[PDB]
Amino acid sequence: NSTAELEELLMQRSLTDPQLQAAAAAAADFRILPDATVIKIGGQSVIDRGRAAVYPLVDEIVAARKNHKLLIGTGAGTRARHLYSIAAGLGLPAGVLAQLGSSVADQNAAMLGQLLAKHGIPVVGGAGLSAVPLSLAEVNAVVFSGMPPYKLWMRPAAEGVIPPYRTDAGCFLLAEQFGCKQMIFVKDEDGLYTANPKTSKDATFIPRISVDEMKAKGLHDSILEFPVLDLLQSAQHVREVQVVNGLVPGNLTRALAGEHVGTIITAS
Amino acid sequence: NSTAELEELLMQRSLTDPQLQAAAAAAADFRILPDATVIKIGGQSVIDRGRAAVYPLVDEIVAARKNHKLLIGTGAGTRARHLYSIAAGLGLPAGVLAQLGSSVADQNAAMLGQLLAKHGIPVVGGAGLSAVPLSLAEVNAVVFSGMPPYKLWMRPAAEGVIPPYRTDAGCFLLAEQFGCKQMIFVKDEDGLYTANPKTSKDATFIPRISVDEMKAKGLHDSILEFPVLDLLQSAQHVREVQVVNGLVPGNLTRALAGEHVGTIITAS
Amino acid sequence: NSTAELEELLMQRSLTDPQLQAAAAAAADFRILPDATVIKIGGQSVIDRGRAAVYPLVDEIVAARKNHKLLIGTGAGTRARHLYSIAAGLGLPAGVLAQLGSSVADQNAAMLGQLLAKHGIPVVGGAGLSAVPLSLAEVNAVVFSGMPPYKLWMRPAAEGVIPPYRTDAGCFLLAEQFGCKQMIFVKDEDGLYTANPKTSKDATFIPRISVDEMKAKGLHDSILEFPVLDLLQSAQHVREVQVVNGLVPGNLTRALAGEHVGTIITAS
Amino acid sequence: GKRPIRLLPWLQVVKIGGRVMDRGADAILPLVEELRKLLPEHRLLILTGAGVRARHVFSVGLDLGLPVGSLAPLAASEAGQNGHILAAMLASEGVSYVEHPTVADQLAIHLSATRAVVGSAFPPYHHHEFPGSRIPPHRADTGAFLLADAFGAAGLTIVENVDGIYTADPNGPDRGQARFLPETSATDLAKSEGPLPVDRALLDVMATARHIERVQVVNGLVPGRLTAALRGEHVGTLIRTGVRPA
Amino acid sequence: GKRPIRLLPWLQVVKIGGRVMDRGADAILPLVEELRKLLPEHRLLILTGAGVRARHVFSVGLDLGLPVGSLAPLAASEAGQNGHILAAMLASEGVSYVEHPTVADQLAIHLSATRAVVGSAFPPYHHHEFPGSRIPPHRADTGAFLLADAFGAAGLTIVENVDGIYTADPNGPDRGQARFLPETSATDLAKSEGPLPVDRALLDVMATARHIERVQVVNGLVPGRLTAALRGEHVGTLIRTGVRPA
Amino acid sequence: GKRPIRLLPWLQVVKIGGRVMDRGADAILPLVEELRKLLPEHRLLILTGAGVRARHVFSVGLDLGLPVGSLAPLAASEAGQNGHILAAMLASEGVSYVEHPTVADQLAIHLSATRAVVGSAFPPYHHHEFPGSRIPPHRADTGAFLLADAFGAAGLTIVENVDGIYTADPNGPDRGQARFLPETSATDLAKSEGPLPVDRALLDVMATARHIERVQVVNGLVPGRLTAALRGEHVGTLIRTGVRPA
Ligand SMILES: Nc1ncnc2c1ncn2[C@@H]1O[C@H](COP(=O)(O)OP(=O)(O)OP(=O)(O)O)[C@@H](O)[C@H]1O
Ligand SMILES: Nc1ncnc2c1ncn2[C@@H]1O[C@H](COP(=O)(O)OP(=O)(O)OP(=O)(O)O)[C@@H](O)[C@H]1O
Ligand SMILES: Nc1ncnc2c1ncn2[C@@H]1O[C@H](COP(=O)(O)OP(=O)(O)OP(=O)(O)O)[C@@H](O)[C@H]1O
Ligand SMILES: Nc1ncnc2c1ncn2[C@@H]1O[C@H](COP(=O)(O)OP(=O)(O)OP(=O)(O)O)[C@@H](O)[C@H]1O
Ligand SMILES: Nc1ncnc2c1ncn2[C@@H]1O[C@H](COP(=O)(O)OP(=O)(O)OP(=O)(O)O)[C@@H](O)[C@H]1O
Ligand SMILES: Nc1ncnc2c1ncn2[C@@H]1O[C@H](COP(=O)(O)OP(=O)(O)OP(=O)(O)O)[C@@H](O)[C@H]1O
Ligand SMILES: [Cl-]
Ligand SMILES: [Cl-]
Ligand SMILES: [Cl-]
Ligand SMILES: [Mg+2]
Ligand SMILES: [Mg+2]
Ligand SMILES: [Mg+2]
Repeated sequence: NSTAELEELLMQRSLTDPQLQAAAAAAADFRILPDATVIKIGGQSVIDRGRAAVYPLVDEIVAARKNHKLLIGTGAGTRARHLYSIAAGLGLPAGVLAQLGSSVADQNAAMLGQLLAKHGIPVVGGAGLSAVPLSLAEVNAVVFSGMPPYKLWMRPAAEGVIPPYRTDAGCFLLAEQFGCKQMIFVKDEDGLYTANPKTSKDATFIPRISVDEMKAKGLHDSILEFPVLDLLQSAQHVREVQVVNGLVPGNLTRALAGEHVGTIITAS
Repeated sequence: NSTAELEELLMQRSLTDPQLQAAAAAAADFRILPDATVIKIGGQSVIDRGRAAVYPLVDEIVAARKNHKLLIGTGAGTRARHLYSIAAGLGLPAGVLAQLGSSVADQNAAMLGQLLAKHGIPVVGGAGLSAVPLSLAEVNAVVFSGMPPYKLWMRPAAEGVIPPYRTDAGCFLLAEQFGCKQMIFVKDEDGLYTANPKTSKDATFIPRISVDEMKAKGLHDSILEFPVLDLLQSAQHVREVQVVNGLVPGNLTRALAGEHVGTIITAS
Repeated sequence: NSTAELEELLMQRSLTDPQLQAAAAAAADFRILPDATVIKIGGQSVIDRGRAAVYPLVDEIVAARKNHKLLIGTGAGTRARHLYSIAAGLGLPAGVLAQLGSSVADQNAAMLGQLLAKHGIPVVGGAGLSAVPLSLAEVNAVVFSGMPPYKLWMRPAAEGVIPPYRTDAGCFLLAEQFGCKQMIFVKDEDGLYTANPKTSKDATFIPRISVDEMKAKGLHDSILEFPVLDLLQSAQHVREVQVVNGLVPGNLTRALAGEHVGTIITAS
Repeated sequence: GKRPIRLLPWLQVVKIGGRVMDRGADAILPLVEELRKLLPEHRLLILTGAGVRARHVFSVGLDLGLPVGSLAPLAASEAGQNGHILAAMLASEGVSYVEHPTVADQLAIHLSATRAVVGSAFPPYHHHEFPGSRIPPHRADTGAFLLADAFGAAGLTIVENVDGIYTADPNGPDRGQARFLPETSATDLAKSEGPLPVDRALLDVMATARHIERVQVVNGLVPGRLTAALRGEHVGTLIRTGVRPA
Repeated sequence: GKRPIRLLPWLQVVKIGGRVMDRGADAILPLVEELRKLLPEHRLLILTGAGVRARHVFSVGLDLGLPVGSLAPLAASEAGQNGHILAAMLASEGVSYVEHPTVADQLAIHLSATRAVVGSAFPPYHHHEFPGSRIPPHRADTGAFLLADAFGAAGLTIVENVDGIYTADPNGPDRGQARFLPETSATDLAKSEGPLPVDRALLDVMATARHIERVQVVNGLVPGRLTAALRGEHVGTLIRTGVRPA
Repeated sequence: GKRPIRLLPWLQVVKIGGRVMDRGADAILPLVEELRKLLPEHRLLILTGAGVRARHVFSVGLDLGLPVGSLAPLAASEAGQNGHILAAMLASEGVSYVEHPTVADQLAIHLSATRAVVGSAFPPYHHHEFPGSRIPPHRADTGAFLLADAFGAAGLTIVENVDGIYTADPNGPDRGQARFLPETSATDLAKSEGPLPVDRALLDVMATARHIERVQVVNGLVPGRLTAALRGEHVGTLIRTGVRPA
């Protein structure tokens, strides 16, 4: 039995053994929440902007949950960057900064959660297996905070103390682990451009691109946390992501309906 | 932008600054749970009395949740007053007594919760944003314990160590914070009288009264915790409360239907 | 009032007083979850066996929750027996072993819970009063871990350090405390035999038997933890249990439909 | 006897009866001053019982028809309130109340940090309480002994509002018939019928005990008796558990 | 005055302003080195305020229309982040951040284990914050005093980014008119209108205080002033609470 | 190198392999007695790995088709059980098991209260484990190093059931070819293919390390080698992380 030989390797070898690794790779693949979509609501790009950005997006979430299962994660934003600057100036390590940034994404989940409470949509911990709300047509959505749980065990970047895995990575890994069908990043620009559209006056819009092409074009750290692009190339379930402008009325609704608004980034 | 000038004041002034306070007062007003009613079930007046009082009220809660969203908080009662007397005789401060009384309201929420479990109604922490049960027609109600969370940070009364903010205040503040439409106190008397009806033989019933009129008539500490009357005058959302007799069959049902049973106490 | 005399005894006597004990025994009997069925999924007999055993049982749970309220508890299995052997060889007491075994039943609840998440069925703590899922037709079931909470306060057996109250007892006591209508143990044999069917070649099947008859026939510690048989004789609500083979397709479904598959063990 | 190791062999466990606490400052203040003087002498786990408030919640819960597993945590809450009260009076000495999980897995570090901790004597049986009686059987005395024996503690002392065990309730109807028992065995008590000042389930868990050979019940209303009992002096009723010394 | 007992009479409570923390290493590093030298001298409960990040979350929350009970825990989060930052800088001395529940019931054992702990100065009013203002009234100064007075602590010292209380905002429009107040009473401040460096609710809870007779506001940007204030030296503004000495 | 400060520079971190624990009393009892003698010499954070029970839960979880983020917490549970077992054997010395949150933010106070604490070496990646392999990559060795380097600890020592790192599995098919490596660099190991006694992810986090310059893998089945390694003696395989000394 390949099942038998896998268990022999699992008992007799180190988990570093390539033969064991290869046998585990042949295991079946169960998707835990295959019909859900994970959405990240940007901290700096959306929630920090207040009612003019958040209220229309609340309306879209309420309308969209009628036909789409939603896992809605929150970014952190300007208060996290303030905390990072204080802590970095004290010489504190990335693992300590990681814990501080989590509190800010938590704040944002709380505020969004209180606007959605009367619509039945709760705030849950990380929330993959918040199985009851995502199975009820009256609810069909949850809100969670987007920071990964690594905290003091955050792996640092090659340089600096800014945690490299933030809300983009936290939301993406949730979609990947639960085998969700779709991952949508909600930011404040129409999508990926050839340069930062805020600081370059003739950047060109990019509707569709691969991770390798992004790296080759020199924009590995552009609209998404650059570790997300590497996680995307390793993913088993979520092999592409879409980035859309949450400041455009109805943009999230149209993305959920399958319209190619924004930029689609593919693993290959 | 008044939004711009508010954020300038928020960055540049102490939060004690009257100019900042006045600009914050002009902010918009969001109600989190506008269609819910908060009900307090008295500890001494109801739950301490056992089946003859509690069982009919359970029946009314089950029937009422069909057309009314309910947040049901529990009082404390005789076991809390025993704890207060022990702790006060030891010279312990109001903050320590506050923690002890909370356990008793928790006990009562547990007992009520087990009678309601087969009807789908859960016991939740404080429970404003227990958004899923209050959005399902099969549930539409939750039970919580009525003690405020102040614990050791309880502000003492001017004299004595009895915590001044108990289950009445805890339930009222929940209704006020979530902008609920209605606050009903369920006790063991028909309403407010001109004197304590248990120790005076010709007290007169009062169907409707303001906080100022209660204070002027000398009954600031009568059927409700007297700090509740001051909280009521400061409230933004809940500007009146109704006190009804839970020992009268159907009295809570009729109050929810808009019948003027009991006493209505107005902020002004 | 028998209610009055009970409260006199409750105030004036030790709880050891036979007169107080007898008056408490006359109290009314409320069933908290009378329409639920508690099911134990064996650790060693089912979950340890992987997809071939677990996947069909997941299908039966999903189909059965359409007409039957389910509390589904998990056993522990081979990883717990490994932990017991390590700890026992170190001279650790039953209370320490009890805590270790709980983690393994928790693991199993997690795995089963992730297979059921897309069907709306959550993993809850112990879960009697998980009132919302068990009241919704879209859910109507929960998963919990079967270990009792005694931990370091586990009463040891008369000999040895193996905790005598494990997942069988934990699941049974849940059914008894919430006054459930039915308790079904899902194992890997058709039911009780006159001897262990794995180590005796002509054991005879027993369709129905009392606790006293099991003890007299010499099989007090056979297909169930032997303390369960004593708990069964003391139970107020669950006066019989059924043991069925979870490896037989549809066996749990047919037991829930009232078919006399397996063995029925009666308190008297 | 090939018995399990002793986890905390230097520990002394003291169980304070909830009805002692019920007497308020008049009983608690002398007890607190005696405990203060004992802190430099012993490493103490002080566990509180429930007392009269549990009787009231039993009265309401039994009136509501609740099962024994519902009543157990309601009573346990009152034991924990008594523990918070006692710990508050000893806070200036470094004593705090610790929760069941801390008691179960982190007692060692806490008794390294300070000389004594207070916890609840009720065990976490809660809704997994055994059926049979409508009164929860595994109460304060039983939980305190289960803990002390599991730890392999040096002793367990039970602090009562009476001198010890009598042949009848010394505050009850048959009180002129009640005779003091200086010593007894758990097996002898278990085969008697009648009320006791200790849980009947205490006698059952003494039958399966691994370490504790004797438990003394002493009157906590007499200053000095707890101090003497913690030195092995016979000032109350000694209960022999049936664990044999080596 | 038949007042309640003092739970932790040997305790000194220090409240660090969130806007002090906002200044980063330039203010925090000298403060940390002063706290290090104070550890062998005092048993310290160090509580942090919120500062500017709470102003930003108030800006967003007020823009969203959220009520005052929603804003209170959002601000409290920033005080706890400041506490985690400060405790991290003192970790090598044995100092850690402790949560509200630990502060409330287990402070005694933790101050037996180490010389100082850090916590949040915001009180857990959260969604039970009082209505009236759209700005949460029970902030860091208020929570720190409620704790210190409930414990019966030896003192509370408030560490500010200014010398003390002035007759106007010394960083505001009327700043050439602002005169330093070496001493004041809480009642005199409460009957004035104008901004203060301390919560107005602090003045209210001083009116019902049971133990703390004076609170000093000192400039934490001047090294040595916190050290001097903890010895009773007058280096800032003394606030008389109205508790009378016996 | 303008690197972050050291939070706990006096700390020594020891990682005990789960397969060492799997050997039961025969390995655990000598290790416990060696740890007892080390308590007065070092301030120890002892972290346990998972061992064979995680292989079984991987076998079931992989059979059920579960993703790598599902398997990670299931394996972490077994590391925590090993930690509870080890801490139980050291309880009489004041050692207890502490949870990840306590380790992350309150290690300082706990190591002020007692000489050593035990925790789990698995990091809380759980369902945010990285995809790619079906086996969770961030295991015990990796979590122990991330913690030790984040704290700026004086060292990390990895206690194995073999002498150190060989050029092949010394218990595997190519075992007569396996040659002992007294020293190696993390970069040299990472560019090899073949099994190792340490996580491959350990080599990756050593590449970004800020403080720890070397990690020694020693045979915990030989009494005295852990003691010697904690004094810097070369009794196993030294792994150079690539952090350069100043
Ligand atoms: N090539 C590019 N194309 C588009 N946007 C780019 C590019 N390079 C940089 N950006 C910037 O990336 C920003 C999005 O990242 P940002 O961190 O602001 O998002 P966020 O999800 O709101 O973050 P957080 O949630 O952490 O606050 C855009 O506002 C844009 O200015
Ligand atoms: N003027 C008055 N009119 C009516 N009732 C009054 C008046 N003055 C005093 N009371 C008393 O107030 C009581 C209600 O307060 P009580 O504290 O008993 O209520 P409760 O909500 O059950 O309290 P808890 O929940 O804290 O146990 C009534 O039983 C009544 O005797
Ligand atoms: N007389 C008997 N009749 C039937 N089975 C018996 C008998 N005596 C012993 N057994 C054994 O009892 C086993 C069931 O107990 P087991 O502990 O394996 O169940 P489980 O519920 O899976 O346990 P856990 O959940 O603790 O892993 C059967 O596999 C069978 O071999
Ligand atoms: N045989 C007996 N010997 C002594 N006291 C007895 C006996 N039978 C009954 N009692 C009574 O038991 C009383 C003590 O009550 P109880 O044991 O419930 O208190 P407690 O131990 O303080 O409570 P808790 O168990 O909640 O901690 C004594 O005051 C006495 O009246
Ligand atoms: N009358 C006054 N006297 C002194 N400072 C005043 C006065 N009125 C306003 N202020 C201002 O208050 C500022 C301090 O702000 P604030 O009190 O909000 O800070 P903080 O205490 O650090 O914050 P937090 O309350 O979050 O801990 C001073 O720098 C000063 O400009
Ligand atoms: N190159 C190698 N050098 C040494 N041992 C190796 C090598 N490759 C494989 N091994 C094997 O690794 C075994 C140790 O297994 P493993 O690393 O999984 O244990 P562990 O560290 O105790 O487990 P855990 O990671 O759960 O704490 C050794 O006994 C040896 O057989
Ligand atoms: Cl690996
Ligand atoms: Cl103010
Ligand atoms: Cl009894
Ligand atoms: Mg007793
Ligand atoms: Mg200030
Ligand atoms: Mg290894």
